[PDB]
Amino acid sequence: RELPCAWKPVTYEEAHAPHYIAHRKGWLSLHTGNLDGEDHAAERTVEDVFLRKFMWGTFPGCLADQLVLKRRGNQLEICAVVLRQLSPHKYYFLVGYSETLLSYFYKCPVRLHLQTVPSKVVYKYL
Amino acid sequence: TYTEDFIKKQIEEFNIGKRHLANMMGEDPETFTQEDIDRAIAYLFPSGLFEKRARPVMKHPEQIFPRQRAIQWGEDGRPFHYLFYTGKQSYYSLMHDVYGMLLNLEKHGSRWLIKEELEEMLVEKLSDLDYMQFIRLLEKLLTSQCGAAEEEFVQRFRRSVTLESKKQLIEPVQYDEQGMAFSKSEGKRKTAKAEAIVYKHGSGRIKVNGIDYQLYFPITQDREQLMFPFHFVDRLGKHDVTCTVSGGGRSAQAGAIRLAMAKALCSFVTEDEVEWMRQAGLLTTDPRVRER
Amino acid sequence: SRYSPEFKDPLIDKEYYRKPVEELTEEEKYVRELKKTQLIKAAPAGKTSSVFEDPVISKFTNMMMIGGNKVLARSLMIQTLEAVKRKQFEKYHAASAEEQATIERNPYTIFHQALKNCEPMIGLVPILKGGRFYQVPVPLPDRRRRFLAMKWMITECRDKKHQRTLMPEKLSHKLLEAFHNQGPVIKRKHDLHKMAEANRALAHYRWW
RNA sequence: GGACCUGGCGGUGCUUCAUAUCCCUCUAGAGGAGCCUGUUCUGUAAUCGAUAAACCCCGAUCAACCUCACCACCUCUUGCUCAGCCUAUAUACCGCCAUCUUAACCCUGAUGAAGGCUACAAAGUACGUUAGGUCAAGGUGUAGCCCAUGAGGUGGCAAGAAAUGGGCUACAUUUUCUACCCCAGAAAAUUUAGCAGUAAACUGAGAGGCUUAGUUGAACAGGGCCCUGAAGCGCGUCGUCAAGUCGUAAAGUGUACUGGAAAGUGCACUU
Ligand SMILES: [Mg+2]
Ligand SMILES: [Mg+2]
Ligand SMILES: [Mg+2]
Ligand SMILES: [Mg+2]
Ligand SMILES: [Mg+2]
Repeated sequence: RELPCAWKPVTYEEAHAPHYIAHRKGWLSLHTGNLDGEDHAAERTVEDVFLRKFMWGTFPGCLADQLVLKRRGNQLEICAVVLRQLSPHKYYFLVGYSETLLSYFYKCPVRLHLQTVPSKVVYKYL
Repeated sequence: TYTEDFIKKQIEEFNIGKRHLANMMGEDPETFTQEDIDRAIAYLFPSGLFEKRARPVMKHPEQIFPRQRAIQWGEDGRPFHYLFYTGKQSYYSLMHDVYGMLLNLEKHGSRWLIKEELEEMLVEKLSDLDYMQFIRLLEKLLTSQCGAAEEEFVQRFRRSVTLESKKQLIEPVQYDEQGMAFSKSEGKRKTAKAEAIVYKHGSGRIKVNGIDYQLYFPITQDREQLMFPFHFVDRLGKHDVTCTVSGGGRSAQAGAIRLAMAKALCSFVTEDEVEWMRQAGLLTTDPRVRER
Repeated sequence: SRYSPEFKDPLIDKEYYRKPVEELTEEEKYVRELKKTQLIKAAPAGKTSSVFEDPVISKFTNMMMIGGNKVLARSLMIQTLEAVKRKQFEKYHAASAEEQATIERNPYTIFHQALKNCEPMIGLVPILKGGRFYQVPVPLPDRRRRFLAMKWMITECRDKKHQRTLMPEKLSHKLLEAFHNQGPVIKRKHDLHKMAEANRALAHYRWW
């Protein structure tokens, strides 16, 4: 263009800035590690990193939004939001596959909670 | 944009959800209320987000969607209001009513409504000069011998601000087992807390933690502070004081005791004297404390 | 400030409130009614309704204070007043019948007149322009001159040339000197009055 | 050739005030002494350089015959262990800090360029960036020397002088010691804050120079600006030798005379 001539849909998580994390947004992962006195916060962080990368590479172009990783006791719930573009048979295949891999990789009863949506739920435009 | 059919579906959905929530919480759906909805949604969907609006909420759809879009004419197209073509039917109707009342009266603490809240009541945007016009008409109505109907009409547009100074709560006069009248009061200064009992009759004896006041307060400044209340109202040597002070230091304890004795002595003086003590600074808790 | 702007200063005068309603002017009556509405600050530790209260001596005591030690400052002040009283009684008992009528024994009268004798009328204020601060004579306000008298007295009594002479005795002697228009504080007033007459070139700048 | 219109000056000054921060005034403390650091000059072959690596076993500390570092001479060699070095690089990434940037509609002018306000209302309404710092409470790599950037041995090295910048100690008579917690006895120039529970003085608790809890408790408190804010008036609308490879920020109109003419005077007219 020209020098003084210079002088995108976003979901809720994308729209709101980091300084709203406890004001408007929430926390994607929920666990006891960061509480006072509790241990293994770093191990939970590393587990979260691996889960997010694995899920984004195992459901490519399906996840409409970011994961929600809940932990109760030794349970590990992945609440994901996906699109209605892939066939349900492939979704069932991938759910079973991912559940079994993550259970045998983290030695805990992992479980997965797909929620399909017709399309990205755009909050605003930035 | 929200069509009326959309809002209708939202209303029926909300009613069905209301009965469902009453079912889940075990309450009677017939008497289930909006406050109950708020409490139940808070319980079932706990959220600590500081933004009050950000929490999950179940409102009646009219509360959520902007429903100011009221139609001003029927199917035949005739507008309902005879001042419709002015474009400010509400404001000019109100002005017309005020002018009519002023005509009738001619034939015979609190604050004014602000511009934005007047717009909210009228549901119409208005400028500053017309707001001034309306306020001057309201002033004219007030100055005249406005009757009860006109008084309440003005009160519709007069917001309430409470002023409650001058009034020191006078502690009750109790009677001890010996039949003597006394009054008890509390005071605080920095970290020192004092509680004093002033007797109606006495010989001027002050007793601090069971110790005479000149032995408990070696420094003359503190004794002057204890003297100030009784001296101010010219009753030195006419009351007995039994006070218990704890915490703080020398001067803080003296100030707490002074405040306690003044607040207890307000029971045995005339109301004019109470006001005088209030103006002399003798009945105010000093709020100055160490800042972090 | 922990006080809101609404809060007003208290009036500790005790004879003001007893003024009869009849003597009240309409303006004073309006002020009295207006104070009824206002919030009032708590009276600070210090001034009271006592009849022996003296604001000037209180300010002198506060100006002698070091490190918040008010007990010591007031102790020194009362020691000074006692010393002045005893010295004047000494001089009165040794004086002739006709010299006794002119010996002041009230230490408060002596203190007030001594401070009054040390107040300057004119001072110098520097003013900035051209890179050169300019010293212009100025008529001092009443507050400024009352402050300067006290500051000069205290600085004169804190001089290190007075080795092991205790402050009450130095201050009583200096006060009794100033009571008679003698001493170094009166000379410090004179040396400012002369150094303001030596510079009457810029004597008419009225906008310091 | 005649009439009219838009303008634009990335413009120029002033006027008044809101004028808070910032001022200026005003208030209260902060220079001497002894050591330690910064810079400079002078001087040496050289470093008055450092102790997850001495000493000390009150605190700290200087040089210590510790040891590393520097200077001058030498020695060792397949050696320690397919050895050995904290030698470089975040000018490798990650991490941690910091810098900077982030339209429509309706009227008027004869339907011309064009214009549209009055409230006791007269057409106007709608993330990147960085030769950045940090290798001490942290990582993932990449390079270097490998008869030496490794291991030893023998001596030296241990500076001098000023002016200024900074830091640590003691600095008292309103003091110091005891009993008490306040009526006793003995001793002898810039700068930093200000705006109040603040400055100053004095105690406690912590994680092991930094975070929290208290006690006593002042002095001064007036004038004007920079700059945005609120408006108003005015002004203002460059030249030259051959174009820049050039330089720079009462008043008028005529006419006559003019030899002290950067224009003046005389006569007649105009606003
Ligand atoms: Mg050395
Ligand atoms: Mg080495
Ligand atoms: Mg760097
Ligand atoms: Mg001529
Ligand atoms: Mg001429």
